[PDB]
Amino acid sequence: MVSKGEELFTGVVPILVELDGDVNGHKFSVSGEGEGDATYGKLTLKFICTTGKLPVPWPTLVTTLVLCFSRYPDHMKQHDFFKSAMPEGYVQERTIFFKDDGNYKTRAEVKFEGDTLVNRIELKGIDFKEDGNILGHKLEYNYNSHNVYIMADKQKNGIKSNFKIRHNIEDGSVQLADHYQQNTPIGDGPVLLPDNHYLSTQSKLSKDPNEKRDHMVLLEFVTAAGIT
Repeated sequence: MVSKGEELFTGVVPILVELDGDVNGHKFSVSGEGEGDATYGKLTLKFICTTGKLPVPWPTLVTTLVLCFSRYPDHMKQHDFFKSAMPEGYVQERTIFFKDDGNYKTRAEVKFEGDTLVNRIELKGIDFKEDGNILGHKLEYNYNSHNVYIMADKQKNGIKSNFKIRHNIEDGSVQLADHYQQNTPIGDGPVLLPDNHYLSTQSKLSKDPNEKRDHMVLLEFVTAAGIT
């Protein structure tokens, strides 16, 4: 009723995530498979580092590795920019600033290829400390729940957001990751321009005890909490 993309998400949708990564010159690639069920705001994904050992901690990649699977309640479906850009899709770009360490620059295309929702990412990381908490793998394998404020970016016919992720360091302190995000339609529209609103997130990271490769299992729920 509201957008050309809502009907594409009414059932379970297969997902493919492909990340090509370059942090300080450490080249790596990550492949993810799973499914999304936007009716319940639900994501299940298993990611594998296809190049060997991941050179950064898995938690630092969670936000980079498909908000079109957020559950928008009925009174919020006019604010669902992510589904409205489908099937052609949207570009999602971020700078992630790790406090007193380096930063990631990410550019992603989120779009359907056939029946599969694809997230194709390029990640660049610069100015990291080779012995620091990130490249030194000093972060705990866990995640917190967040509320993120999505704001309209009328000039770009998309959305923008600033939010903070706090990763646990093994010494009992936290590593701050300042996220700046912008999304824009692929093929220049049309899309729904939302008013400002919150997404509420929660994530559980786990491992497959049978899987020998470096990997991350992710179970995540995202819900449009409302305008306030």
